[PDB]
Parts: sequence; structure tokens; C-alpha cells
Amino acid sequence: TITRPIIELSNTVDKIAEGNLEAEVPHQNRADEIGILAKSIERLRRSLMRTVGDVRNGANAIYSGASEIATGNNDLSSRTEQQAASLEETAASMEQLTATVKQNAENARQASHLALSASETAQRGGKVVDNVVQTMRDISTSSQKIADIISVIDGIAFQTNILALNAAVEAARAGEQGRGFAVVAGEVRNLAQRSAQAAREIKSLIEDSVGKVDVGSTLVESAGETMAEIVSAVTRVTDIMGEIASASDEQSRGIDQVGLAVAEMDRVTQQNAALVEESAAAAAALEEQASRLTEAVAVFRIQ
Amino acid sequence: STITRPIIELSNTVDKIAEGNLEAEVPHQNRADEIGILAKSIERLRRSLMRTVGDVRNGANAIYSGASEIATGNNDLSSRTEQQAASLEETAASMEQLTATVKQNAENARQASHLALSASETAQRGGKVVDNVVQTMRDISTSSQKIADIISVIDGIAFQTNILALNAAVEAARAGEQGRGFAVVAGEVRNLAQRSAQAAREIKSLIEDSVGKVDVGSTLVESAGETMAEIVSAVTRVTDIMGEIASASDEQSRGIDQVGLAVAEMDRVTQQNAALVEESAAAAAALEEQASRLTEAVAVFRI
Ligand SMILES: [Cl-]
Ligand SMILES: [Cl-]
Repeated sequence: TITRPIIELSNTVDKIAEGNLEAEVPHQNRADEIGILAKSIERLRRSLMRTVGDVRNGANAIYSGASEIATGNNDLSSRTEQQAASLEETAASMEQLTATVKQNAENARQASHLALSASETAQRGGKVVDNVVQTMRDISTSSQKIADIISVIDGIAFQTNILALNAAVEAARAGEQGRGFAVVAGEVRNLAQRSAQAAREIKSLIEDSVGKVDVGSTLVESAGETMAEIVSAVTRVTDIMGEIASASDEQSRGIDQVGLAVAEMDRVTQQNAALVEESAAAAAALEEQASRLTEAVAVFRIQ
Repeated sequence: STITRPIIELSNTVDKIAEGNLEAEVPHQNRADEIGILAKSIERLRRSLMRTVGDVRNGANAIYSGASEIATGNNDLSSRTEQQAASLEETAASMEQLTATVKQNAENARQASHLALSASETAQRGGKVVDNVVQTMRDISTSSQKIADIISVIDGIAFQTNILALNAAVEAARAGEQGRGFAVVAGEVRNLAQRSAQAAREIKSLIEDSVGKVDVGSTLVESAGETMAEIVSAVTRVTDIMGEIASASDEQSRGIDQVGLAVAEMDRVTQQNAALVEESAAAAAALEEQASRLTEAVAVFRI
């Protein structure tokens, strides 16, 4: 009659070892030693209850974090993709910028060699204009000297025309003798007049002509302004180029420093890719680790 | 009577097991009586529990691990996220100083282009001016040629007047003193004719000088003409070249704008990951906590 209860308690233990936690523990009301032991066992049953409970909450917590890492992961993923896409868009561009910079530098270096060329052919043309200016001055002098001497020949004609008067008057001193004389004096007069005609034609021609040299002189002189002016505008072109070259090998070393920061960045993007794959693996591992913990106490029927 | 000692003892064994203490073997398994059966029962439970405990201990250690891994995984990410921020700094800075120089270029191109075109207009007006000179020279020269032809008539007349007067003088002084009078007049005509012939030679040789200088000068302005031609086609080439730089600098500034935008896109990303960094420090601390709860749920803690 002690046999019956302690066997019953033994069964109770068994029933607990199978994970049956919800059944009452018998004999807790006895005030004999059996009661002490039943109480011990009810205490066991309670202590197991709380443990399964804790483990189960632990499993569900972790299943929660697994799920949270996961969705935090799926973000960093497509967000990291976005980054690598953005990063190639900027790689593409820095390649175009080196292309365009290198070209602009050669294109400046051309213009410069080209302008110095204009400069040097303008200076040569400068010196050829000098010579022309000079030779115009000479022509101007010669031409005035011609005006001068032709006016003298007009004088002589006038004068020899006057002597024809005297020769006529000296001829008529022997009428019938100075008849031939009279003809000569006539001839002289005729020769003077034609000779004056020629003189005056030349006056017209030479005065006109003098007009022309002075005009041609101002034209040639301006042709020299022109050379000076070109040289000037073409030099300022050469400077402008010196400056473009300087801002180009400048842009060159700045593109350069950017390509470097970009290598940095696709290195870190690459790593974020790695981090993502790993983080997915961690999540999976956590999920299964909660599965195992749940399974470890799942036979237990509680409360 | 006697057998209340093992009752109490078993009670104590059960309180150890409840307390999380499993290492002690249960006594009284050797009895044939009912106690023995129960001691065996406690033994079966003890050993089942050791096993359940151990999976759970293993569970938590795996969480502790997982967590501190996620943690270090997250410290690297943090330092790559500042490293990324700092890189994106330099980049933005470099686009700044490179957006400056692209503008400086479009300006200096514009400014060169004008200078070139300015010389182009000049060297072209220049060519029109050289043309006018070559024409004036032809004028000057046609005229001199005309003057030559007439000067020659004045020479002719001088010649004729010389002979006319020399014959008249001769035939008058032949008459004695009766024709001394005429002889002197004829004589002064001969001298006047001599002067006039000499004047006309001086003009003839001055005309020679002019014409010669005209041909020469004319050949020289021709070449000046062709040097302005050469300049035009040079500066024109330079104008074309500036066009090509206005281009570069335009597609460049579009390059800066793609990069500008993409650098912003990656500014978003950088800040978002900073969010991720501490969000996940915090997941890692929470995982560490569940591991802790799990080991403590099953520790020998004297509960
Ligand atoms: Cl450039
Ligand atoms: Cl053992």
C-alpha cells in the first residue's frame, strides 16, 4: 500500500521523460515522505515547463532576427547593385573625359604651331611691305623731279619762241637776202610750239601720275598696318593656347585622381557583394539554428 | 519504516535534477523493490536531460558565434562606409575644380575664335588693298610709258632745232658783220635747244627709273598678296579647331553632369548603409542576448 503510490510516481516521471508536462502530479497532499517526494517531482515538472518556454521564446526571437537580417540584406543587395551600376556610368564617363582632354591638348598644340606660323609669315610680309613703301617713296621723288624738269622745258620752248621774234627781225634786215633767214625764224617758231604742246601733255600726265603714287603710297602703308595687326592678334592666340595646354594637363591629373578614387569604390562595392552573400548564409544558418532548438524541446506538451 | 530514507534521498536527487544539476547519479537503482524501479526512473530522466541540455548548450554557442561573426562582418562594413564617404568627397571636390577648368576652356576657345576670325577679316581687307596697289602701279606705269613716248618727240624737236640754228649761224657769220646779229640769235637758240635736249634726257632716264621700280614693287606686293592668302587659310584652320574645342568642352560638361548625378545616387547609398551598420550592430547585440538566455535556461544555477 506504499507500493501503489511510489509506483504511480515512477510512472509520472516516465510520463515526463516522454515530454508529458501537463498532467497533474499525484500525492502532493500526503503528509508522509511520499508527499515530500511528490512535491519534488511537481517542482521538476514546473522547472521543466519554464525551461521549454524559455527555449521556445529563444527560437522565436532568433527566427525573428534571421528574418530581419534577411530583409536588411535584400536591401543592401539591390542597393549595392545600384551602386555598381552608378559606378560604371561614372567609369564610362572618365574614359570619355580622358579622350576629350587628350584631344583638346593636341588641338591646342596644333593651333599654337599654326599661329606661330602666321606670325612668322606676317613678319616676313612685314619686311616685304617695308621695301615696297621705300620704293614708293623713290617713285614719288622721281616723279616730282619730272614735274620740275618738264616745267623747265615748257620755259625753254617759251623762250625759243621769243627768239624767233628776234630772228625774224634780224632776217628782215636784208629783204631778198634774209628771205631764207625769215623761213628759219618761222621754222623755229613752229618747232617751239610743238615742243610746248608736248610739254603740256606731259604736265597732265605727270600730275595725274603724282596723284597715283601718293595714293598707292597710302595703300602700301596700310598694308603694313595690316601685318602689324595680324602679328598682334596672332600672338594673343598663341598665349590663349599656352593656357589651354596648362588647364588640360591640369584636368589630366584630376581625371587621374578620380580614376583612383573609383578603383577604391568598385573595390568596396565588390566587398559589399561578398558581405551580401555571406549575410544571406548567416540568416539561413540562424533560421535553421532556431529550427533545431525548437525541435530539441518539441516533444514536450506544455500547459 | 526503514524505507523512508530512500524516499527522502530520491526527493533530494529529484531536487538536483530540477535545479539543472545533472552530474550526480541517482541512488537505489540496485533495489528489487518499488524504490529501485523509481530510481531507475530518475536515472532514465537524468540521462535524457543531459542530452537535451547538450543540444541546447551547443545551440547557444553557435548563436554566440554567429553573432560575433555578424559583428565583425559589420565593423568592416562600417569602415568601408566611411572609406566610401571620404572617397565620394575627393570625387565631388575634383568635379568642382574640373567644372571650373571646362568653363575656362570654353571661354579661351571663344576668345581665340574671335581673335582668329578678326585676323581673318583683316588679312582679307588686306588682300583687297594689295589688289588696289597692284592696280595703281599699273596706272603709274602706263603713264610713264606715255611720257617716255612724248619725251622722245621733245628730243626730236631739240635735235632739229640744234641743226637748224647751227646752219643758220654758220651761214650768217659767213656774211661778215652784216649777219653777226642773226648769228648771235641763232646761237642762243642752239643753246636753248641743247638745254632742252639735256632736260629731256634727264626725264628719260628718270622715267626708266620709275618703270623699273614699278615692276619691282609690283612683284613685291604680289607676294605680300599671297602671304595674306596664306594667313587666311592658316587662321581659318584655327577657327575650325576652336569649333572642335567648344565641342569637347560641351560633351565634357555633360560628362560632369552624369557624374554629378551618379555621385549623388551613391550619396544616398552611403548614408543608407550607415543606417544598416548600426541597425545590425543592434541585431548582433540581440543575438548575443538570446545566446545568453539559452545558456542560462539550462545552467547549473542552483534553481
Ligand atoms: Cl582640355
Ligand atoms: Cl554520467
